[PDB]
Amino acid sequence: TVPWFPRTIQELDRFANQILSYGAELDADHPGFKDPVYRARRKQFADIAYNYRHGQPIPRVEYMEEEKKTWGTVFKTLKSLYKTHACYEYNHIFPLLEKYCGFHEDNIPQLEDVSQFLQTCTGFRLRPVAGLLSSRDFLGGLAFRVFHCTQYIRHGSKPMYTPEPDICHELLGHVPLFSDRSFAQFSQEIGLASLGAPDEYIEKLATIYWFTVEFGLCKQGDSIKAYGAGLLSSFGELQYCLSEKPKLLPLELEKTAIQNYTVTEFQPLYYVAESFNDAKEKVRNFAATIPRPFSVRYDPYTQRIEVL
Amino acid sequence: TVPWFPRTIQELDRFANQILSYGAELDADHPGFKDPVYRARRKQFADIAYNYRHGQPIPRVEYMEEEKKTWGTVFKTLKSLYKTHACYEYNHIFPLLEKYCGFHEDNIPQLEDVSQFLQTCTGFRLRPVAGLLSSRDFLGGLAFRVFHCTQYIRHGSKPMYTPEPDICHELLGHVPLFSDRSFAQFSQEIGLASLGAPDEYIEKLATIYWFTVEFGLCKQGDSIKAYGAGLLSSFGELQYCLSEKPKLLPLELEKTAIQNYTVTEFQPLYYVAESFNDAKEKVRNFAATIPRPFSVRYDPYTQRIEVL
Ligand SMILES: C[C@H](O)[C@H](O)[C@H]1CNc2nc(N)[nH]c(=O)c2N1
Ligand SMILES: C[C@H](O)[C@H](O)[C@H]1CNc2nc(N)[nH]c(=O)c2N1
Ligand SMILES: CCCC[C@H](N)C(=O)O
Ligand SMILES: CCCC[C@H](N)C(=O)O
Ligand SMILES: [Fe+2]
Ligand SMILES: [Fe+2]
Repeated sequence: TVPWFPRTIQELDRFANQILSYGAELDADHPGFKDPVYRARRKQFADIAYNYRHGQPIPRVEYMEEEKKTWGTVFKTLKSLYKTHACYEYNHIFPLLEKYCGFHEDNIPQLEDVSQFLQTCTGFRLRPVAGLLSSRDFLGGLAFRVFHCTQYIRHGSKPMYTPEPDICHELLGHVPLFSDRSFAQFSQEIGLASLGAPDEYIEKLATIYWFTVEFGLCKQGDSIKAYGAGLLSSFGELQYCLSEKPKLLPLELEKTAIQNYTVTEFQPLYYVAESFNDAKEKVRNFAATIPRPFSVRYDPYTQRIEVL
Repeated sequence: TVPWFPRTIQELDRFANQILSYGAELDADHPGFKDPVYRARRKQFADIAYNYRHGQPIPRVEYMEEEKKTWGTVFKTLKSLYKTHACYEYNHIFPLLEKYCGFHEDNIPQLEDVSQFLQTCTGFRLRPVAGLLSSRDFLGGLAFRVFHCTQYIRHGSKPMYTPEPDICHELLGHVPLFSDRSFAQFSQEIGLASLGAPDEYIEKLATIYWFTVEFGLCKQGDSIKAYGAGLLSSFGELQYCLSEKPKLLPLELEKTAIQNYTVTEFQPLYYVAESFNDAKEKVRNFAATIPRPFSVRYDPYTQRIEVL
């Protein structure tokens, strides 16, 4: 039987409060989670996301000094690395975010402003959430060009890497490409294909998504660049992904989709795509093979799903 | 050379304040215009439209007793006539407007609520204007699914008919069909085809629009119904259009487009379409023949026109 899936933008609110994690709360390598002050902050951001409702303007927040320092450190360090580590597409968009969206080392962008910016770029919009959502829900959101974005920031003790999708990851890793017309359309396409699909196909898509959109590498001329949002938000893993430590393999969905991966440490293996465009094509083609007893059509004027 | 045309929703504001009229200010048959109290009211509604800007919420207004009585008289009388005079499509939608949009004889709908309603139905939205806009501008608006709507009401001395497109005409005549998916798409299509087109094609389209969308009649089974917004808002002309007085001719664009028409009195002649659907098809086909040194594509996610 077919699982329930949202058919309207307002319906996405149904699962908005269903949060998960990568299970690092007890990780001795990630002590930031045990920090009572840190937890108290997460609680504050969670409440905002819990009381939020579709359409509403995203509440502006006043970050603490620690959080501001973390952002600046992450920002300035990554900006330096992007010059030689990030793919062409990313580097061409980043300047625009800095000039028209307030992306600076001494300023944490407010989600409301980023959402307004994305809307004018590609119609994508932000939806604040307490934390990590399931792959089915997150992907479902993409169908309506909605990016469920966190608002809290990683613990200041380890800005180089965090397992969780904090604001740094959402803004520096995902937002840039969501502002691109082609990538935006690509994102919505796979999201549309996931609606009401069997979980065995959802998890498979999630794995493919992980090895491409999240931690993917691609050839650019005779060099290798990073385009995965998880690499682009971690100055620690960004250095590593192009070093001699990790293992590299050609991107092949049949193998990639069944490949194992870590969610609390640097990836031991990465898949290299012939090009950033070939990656999108490959993932798009697989998404179209996801079987289901029906077809879907999205009407942007009413923002509703049509089941055919 | 190609005339300027809006490429974004915000750009529509450029001509928003350019108002016209059907030149009845000196008509001895329409003395309501000379009424100083009436003029003072028009001035009030005009200022609201003049200070309005894209995106902004449409200001709510408090109508006077006279205006409320006029609406009730127009509403109750037309509702009675629709049962036997209005096309099937219209009568099927009207009930919904009454139940979900506040269309009642003892209540003049606020444009903000109507706009919100239309948006959920087909994505169409209202844009308050001081009065009659040129055909080029009005049609241009349709390209972005924007209906420039008046907010003032006809003079209470003659509720049966008015040359101007008052709120009664906008709400009772146009809104109903704009809430229909198929008609909405039809409207946007012709609007898209008008952008930057030579005026000789614009005026020709306007004439066709006048004899169909505004004062068109269509066969429904073995009977004849009215679907034109101008007939549906005038209980005076609604009675007349199906009487023995007017002259009827089969809808034929080649002749219709070059046919003369009045803008201050009941139409002496009407064109009958084989069906409400055939009318849409005919007008859509003609619109597609409008020549121009370029093609246009509308992106609903960014609400911008793409010149190809
Ligand atoms: C689809 C894939 O699982 C991806 O990693 C999703 C999972 N859930 C998420 N949840 C939130 N709030 N933010 C994200 O960026 C993601 N990433
Ligand atoms: C396109 C055709 O000219 C049509 O009659 C337009 C003209 N201008 C208009 N202007 C306003 N404000 N409202 C209308 O309904 C119309 N109708
Ligand atoms: C899926 C979230 C990945 C987050 C990434 N490890 C970072 O530190 O930004
Ligand atoms: C084009 C406006 C037509 C208005 C119509 N004559 C009416 O009285 O409602
Ligand atoms: Fe991510
Ligand atoms: Fe009209």
